[PDB]
Amino acid sequence: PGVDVVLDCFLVKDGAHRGALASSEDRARASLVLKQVPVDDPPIIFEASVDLVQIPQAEALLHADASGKEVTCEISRYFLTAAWFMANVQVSGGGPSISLVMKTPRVLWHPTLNLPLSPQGTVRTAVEFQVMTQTQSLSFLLGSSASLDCGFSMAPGLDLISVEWRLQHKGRGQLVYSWTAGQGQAVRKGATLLGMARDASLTLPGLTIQDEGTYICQITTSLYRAQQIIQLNIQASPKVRLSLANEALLPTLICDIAGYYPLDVVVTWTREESPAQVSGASFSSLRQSVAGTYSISSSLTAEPGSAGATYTCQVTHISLEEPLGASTQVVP
Amino acid sequence: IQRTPKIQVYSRHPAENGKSNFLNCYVSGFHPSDIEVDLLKNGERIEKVEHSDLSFSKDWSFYLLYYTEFTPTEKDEYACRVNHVTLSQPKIVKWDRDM
Amino acid sequence: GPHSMRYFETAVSRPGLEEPRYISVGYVDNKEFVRFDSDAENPRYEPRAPWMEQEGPEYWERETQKAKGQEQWFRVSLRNLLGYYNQSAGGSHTLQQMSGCDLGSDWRLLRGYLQFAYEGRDYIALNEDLKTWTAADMAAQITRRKWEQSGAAEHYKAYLEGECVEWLHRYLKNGNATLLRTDSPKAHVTHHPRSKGEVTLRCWALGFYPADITLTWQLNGEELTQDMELVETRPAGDGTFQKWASVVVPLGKEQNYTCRVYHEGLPEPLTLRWEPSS
Repeated sequence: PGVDVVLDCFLVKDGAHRGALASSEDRARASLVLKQVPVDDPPIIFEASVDLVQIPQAEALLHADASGKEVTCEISRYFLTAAWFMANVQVSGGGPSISLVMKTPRVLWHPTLNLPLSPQGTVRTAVEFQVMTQTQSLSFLLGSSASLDCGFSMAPGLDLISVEWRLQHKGRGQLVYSWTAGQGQAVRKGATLLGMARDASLTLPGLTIQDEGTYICQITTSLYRAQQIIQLNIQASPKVRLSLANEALLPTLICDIAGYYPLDVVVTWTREESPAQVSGASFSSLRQSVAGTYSISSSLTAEPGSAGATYTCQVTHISLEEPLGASTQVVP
Repeated sequence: IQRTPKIQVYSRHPAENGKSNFLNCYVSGFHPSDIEVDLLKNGERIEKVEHSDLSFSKDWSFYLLYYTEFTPTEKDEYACRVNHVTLSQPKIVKWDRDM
Repeated sequence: GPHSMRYFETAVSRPGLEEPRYISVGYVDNKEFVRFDSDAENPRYEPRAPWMEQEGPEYWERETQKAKGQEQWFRVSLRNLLGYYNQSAGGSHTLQQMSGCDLGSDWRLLRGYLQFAYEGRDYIALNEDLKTWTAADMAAQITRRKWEQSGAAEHYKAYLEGECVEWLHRYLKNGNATLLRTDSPKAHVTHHPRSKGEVTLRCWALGFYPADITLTWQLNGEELTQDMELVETRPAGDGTFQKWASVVVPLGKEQNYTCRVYHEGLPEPLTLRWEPSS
C-alpha cells in the first residue's frame, strides 16, 4: 500500500559546550514525518524516507491517538558536509519504543536559526536504521522464562557488529549477553533467538532476583549504535498463615506472611462475631529467605469478646489482583 | 522508583534484664529521604533517642539508625515507629529479644 | 579483607526554594570519614572519623571549594531534568552521584565508579572498563553520546585509577587500627519452639568487623539453602556487626544441623550445633 505518519516532536539546540556541561537541556522545536508501508508560530519539518521496514511500528501508531496513547518524541544531532539526526518515540501504555537514525545529502540551503540542511520548505532526510522494543516494561513471575523483545532494521549497506545486552540496576551494572558479529558470549544463561526487520530478543529462563532491573539491548552497527531499554520487574506473591500462639494468656494472634519480593506490604486485619476492619496492627523485623524474598509477622493481639471472634489477617501486594487471606478463630 | 524502608529492631548486646546495652532501630534502603522515625515504649514516644545519623548506601538508598541507653524489662513493649512516603500509615515494628 | 572508598553526593530539590540541599559524604569501607551539608550553619566539609582529623585546614578548604562548585552543578542539572520530563515544580525530586574505587584484599584497583541516578534509578553509569557509559533511561542516551564522542571517559578514569587509589591507601595507613582491625564473630545457637513437633534453630554471629560474613546451615554436614531465614547484616552500634540465620527442623533432629560461620577474622571457619543445657 502506501502512507504518511506524523508526530509532535521536540528537538535540541546545537550549542554543544553546554550539553557537555550538564545532563540535559530544555530547548523546544517541532514535528516529524515519513512515507510508510501500512498493510503565527511555526514548527520545523523533517521528511525522512523509508528504505527498510519499521517492524510493527506502523499499525501501532496509525491507531495510537484513537486507542488513546500519549506519544512522546524527540530528535537530536548525533554530534556536537552532511548531517545526521536521531529520534526516540514512546507509546506509554501501549508500549512500542524506538530509536531512528537519518541522513541528508549535503552540498542546498540551511536555516540560519538552527544549523539544519533545508530544502523546498523542509529538512529533507531519510532513515537508515531502527531499534525497537515492543516490551518497554515487563513483569514476570519468579523463576519463569522472560523473553525481552528487541528488534532492529538495517538499511542495506549497514553491516551489524555487536548486540550487547547490559543490566543496570541499583548500584551495579553487569553485562548479560554479548553477541559479537559471529559468536555468542552469555554471562547469565541467556539465548538470543536483505535489509529488513531482525530480532534480538534476549531470552531469560529461570529468573532469580539478580535478574531484575533495567536491560539495554544495544545494537552497535557499522556507523552508529542505538539502544533500547526494557524494564524487568520480578514478582513473587507471598503466602499467608494465621495462627495463634503463646499459651492462652496474652493471647497473641500472629500472622506469618512470606515468600514475596518486592518490599511493599499491605496488611489489613479483620475481627468479627458481619463486622469489618480493625487496628492495633504491629509488625516484626525484616528477614529474608535465601533467594531474597522477605518475611515478617503482624502480631495483632487477640481479644475474644465473650464467646469468640474471627480475625482475618490479609495482605495485598504488587502481583496480587486480590488480597490473600488467613482465617482463624478464638475463644474466651 | 520509590522504595519502602527495610526495618530491623534489636539489642546491641544480647538482651538481659538489668545492667546495660542499647536498643537499635536500623532503617535501611528507602527512597526518597524525607522520613519520620520514632522509638516507642508501650506506644509512647521514647524521649531520649541518642543518635539519628543519616548516611546513604550504594543502591541509592538512605539508611539511618535510632538508638538509646537500654535495660530490657518484661512489662514494657519497646517498638520502632516509621512514617515514610511509601507508607500510607506509620509502620510499627516490635523488638524481639532473640531476633 | 577487601577495601573501598566512596564519595556520595546528593541534591534534593525543594519546591519554592532556589537552592537544593546538597550533601557530600565520603566513605572508606562503608564508614563515614568526611561530610558536607549545605543546610548547616556555615557549610564546609567536616571530619567525621577521628583518624581523619590529621588533615589540615587546607584540605578542608580544598574539599569545601569542590562541594561549593558541585552544589551549583546539581542545581542546574536538577532543573534541566525537571524540564526534560515536563514535571511539576511543586514536588520534591532527588539527584545523586557516587564515585570512588574498589580495592581487593591485594590492593589492586578492582573497579572505578562514576554514576548518576535521578529519583533513585540508574540514570547513567560508567562501566567497569572506565571507557564506556551505560545509560539506563533513554533521556541519558543523549548524554552518553555527548560523553563518548567528547571522550570524557579518560578524564574520570585517570582519577579513579590514580588519586582515588592513592588517597584510599593514605587513609588505610593513617587509619589502620580501626580500618584494618578484624574482630572475630562471637557465635551461638539458640533454640526456639515454633509449633507442635517443630523448632527454629537460630545461628547468631555477634561483634564482628568487618561486616562481610557468611552464615550457612548444614545437614549431615551438607549445607542446605532453601527454607533458610536470614536477615540483612546489621550494625551493633559500637562499630561491630550482627547477623543471624535460622532454620526450622523437626523436634529431635536438631543435632543433625550445623551452622557455619565464615569471616575474615576467624582463622578457621566455625562449626556449631545447638547444645541443649550444659
